Amino acid sequence: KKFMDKKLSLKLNGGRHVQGILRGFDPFMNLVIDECVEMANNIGMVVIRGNSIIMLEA
Amino acid sequence: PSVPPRTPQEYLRRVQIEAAQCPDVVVAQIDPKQSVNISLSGCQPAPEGYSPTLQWQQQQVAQFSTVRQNVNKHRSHWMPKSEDEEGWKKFCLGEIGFPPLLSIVSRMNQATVTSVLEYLSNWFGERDFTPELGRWLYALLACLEKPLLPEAHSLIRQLARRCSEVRLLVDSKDDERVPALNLLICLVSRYFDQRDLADEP
Amino acid sequence: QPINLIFRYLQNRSRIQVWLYEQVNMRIEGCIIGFDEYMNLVLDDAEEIHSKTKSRKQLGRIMLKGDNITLLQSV
Amino acid sequence: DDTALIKAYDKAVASFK
Amino acid sequence: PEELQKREEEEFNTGPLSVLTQSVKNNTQVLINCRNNKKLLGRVKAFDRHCNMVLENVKEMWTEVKPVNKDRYISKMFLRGDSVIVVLRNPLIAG
Amino acid sequence: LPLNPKPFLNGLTGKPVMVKLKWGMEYKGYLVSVDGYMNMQLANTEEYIDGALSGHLGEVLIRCNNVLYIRGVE
Amino acid sequence: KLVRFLMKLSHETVTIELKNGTQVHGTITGVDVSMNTHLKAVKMTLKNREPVQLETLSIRGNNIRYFILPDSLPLDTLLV
Repeated sequence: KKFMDKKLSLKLNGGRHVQGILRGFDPFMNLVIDECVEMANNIGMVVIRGNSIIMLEA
Repeated sequence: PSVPPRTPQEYLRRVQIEAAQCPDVVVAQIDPKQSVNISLSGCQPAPEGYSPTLQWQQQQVAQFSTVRQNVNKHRSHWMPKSEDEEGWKKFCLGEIGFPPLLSIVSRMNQATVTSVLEYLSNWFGERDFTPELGRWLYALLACLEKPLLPEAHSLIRQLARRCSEVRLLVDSKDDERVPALNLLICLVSRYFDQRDLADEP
Repeated sequence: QPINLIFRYLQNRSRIQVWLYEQVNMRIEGCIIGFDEYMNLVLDDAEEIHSKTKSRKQLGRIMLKGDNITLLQSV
Repeated sequence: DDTALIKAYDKAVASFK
Repeated sequence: PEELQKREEEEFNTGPLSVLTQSVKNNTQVLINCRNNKKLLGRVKAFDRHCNMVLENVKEMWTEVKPVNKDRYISKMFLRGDSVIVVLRNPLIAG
Repeated sequence: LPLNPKPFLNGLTGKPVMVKLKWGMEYKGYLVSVDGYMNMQLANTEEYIDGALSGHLGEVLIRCNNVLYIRGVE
Repeated sequence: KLVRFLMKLSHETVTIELKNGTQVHGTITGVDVSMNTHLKAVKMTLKNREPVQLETLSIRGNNIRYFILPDSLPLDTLLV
């Protein structure tokens, strides 16, 4: 409920990282992240799946 | 109805309804080639007469179990290097070489037990079967704990294959080898569960 | 909500990029023309986008399975 | 019996009849 | 009802699971590629919607370090469908 | 005219398809059959590893889960 | 359905391949409806390790590759 509109960095499966600000989510743990940067790049708004998100910190 | 939809859950109800009107399964009839998958061979059956009777097979399997119990007594009371194909060959068979004394086989860990079997199989492909060889194989088989790795299962099948081929060279049952070969085949085939290799007479 | 974002991509018929679960060396790109509750996507004028190699393979119209999807963006 | 195995083997061969 | 299930079995006599019900019906062998990176050649005694399977007379076949064919035999087996990738009807094998 | 996944799939039966798997192999053949769970049956099947024609497998059931995408071919 | 069959296998000893390839030999104490398996009298064969005895072990259904069943097992009976 209160990660919303609060910036955060995500760790995804296959060893990927993602920095943007939480905009929306559902019961199935899917996310909407705004102004997102791929840490290998600005890639706009994006839908992240429930799974595929090992870690999730501010 | 005939509009389109404006919220997702609507759309999804819409799609769902559509998907229940579809046939569930669909078979398409067609109107008119294959690679081959090599596969390793079974055992070579026994010439007529040379096949051991079921009660003999069952006698040894039972007997072999008991032997493997004993092997764990010594194994409580505790050599070429593990990777030394050449020195392991020499060590056991020699020219003579060392017999399999519990002293020694009871000091060998499983990854080695396995290796060595491999070495004696590679020796056996290219040399003749002695009784010395016989004891070793039988020992290393008594030192193999289970459940076996797949790799170890493949080894001992190879070995049992190699026994059944050699058994065709023989020309009288009086041959020293025959009993030894039939044994090893029986132990792999019945004790170690590879019953596709077994000599069902 | 996320479904709204997927839905939106369907209304606009947006060109999107998909992040594959099992596969990191590759992404799929296409315009979305249908989906369902398993998030299976019918995907038009689609492209396999390699990594490093800067190459793109034309697939045409494909159906992408929903379980494979880590992430969706626009392009 | 440190040579229980070598003995067991021979008994087993031998027992072929 | 519960007899509607029967729709299940009709759905098996046809549709891609027919492949397996062939083996069960005719005592034919199939070849299954598995995730373990090995192949299983056996007869299907039973199976469900998930391709969980009971098999009989299975040869596990693989190669490994030029590369040497290896195998191993398995009298009876319960295979989790999860482990399955593809299944060949009427495979072709040779010594 | 939105095309949805099941109808799209049903629409491919009879015809040449390239099924590509979550693990990188792909399979060209004539999509004979299909079910509720999107299992598929192919005929005259051809396996491609790395994109190199590997085998000629004939008839083949593919388990649903393993599939990444399917598409039509000419 | 087939998992009904597994559940009839208490006191049967089996070998299990794990997805990591570990072979696990033991006696079934119970199988649940999602294939989670409790064993006792367990011997675990590892790629580059010696073996492991264990009084008991329980295993997740989705870590199993398959079960090797005892040859004596009467299938046609249990398939009902």
